[PDB]
Amino acid sequence: KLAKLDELLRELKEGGHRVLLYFQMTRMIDLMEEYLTYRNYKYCRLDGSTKLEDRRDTVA
DNA sequence: AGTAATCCCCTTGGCGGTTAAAACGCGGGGGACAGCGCGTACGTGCGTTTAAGCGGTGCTAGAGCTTGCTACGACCAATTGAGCGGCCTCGGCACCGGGATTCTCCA
Repeated sequence: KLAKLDELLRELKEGGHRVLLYFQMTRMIDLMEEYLTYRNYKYCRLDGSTKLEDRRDTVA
């Protein structure tokens, strides 16, 4: 998945697309967040551990 | 019926500052501590006598155990209001300042 995601994210970013990724596991949000920091992608995160003001602002 | 995400809450950890409490220096005083002399008060030994300890005899109070039952507490279901959790407020206690009284110490 992460291989095919990395190809797809490259095709999308070269396309100028903007993307939402859904996870059933929040630990996969941690692992994915490492991969994103190890590449050029600016990103945001929401899950069930975030406080509500952080949800407000990250969506904004 | 199970296991994981979501979300509340409450505890731990960090950052800044501010200031009040801990640390540091130094003179001197007076209290700790070793030293001395005496004298009286406690340990010792003896002769005295006192009664604690032992072996023995006698009695009856009352500790200890069984029997019998009925009075009193355990248990349950229905009723209700006394007592708890939450919200409010105002008045008691603290906190400050300032002048008055007290206490301390060197003269």
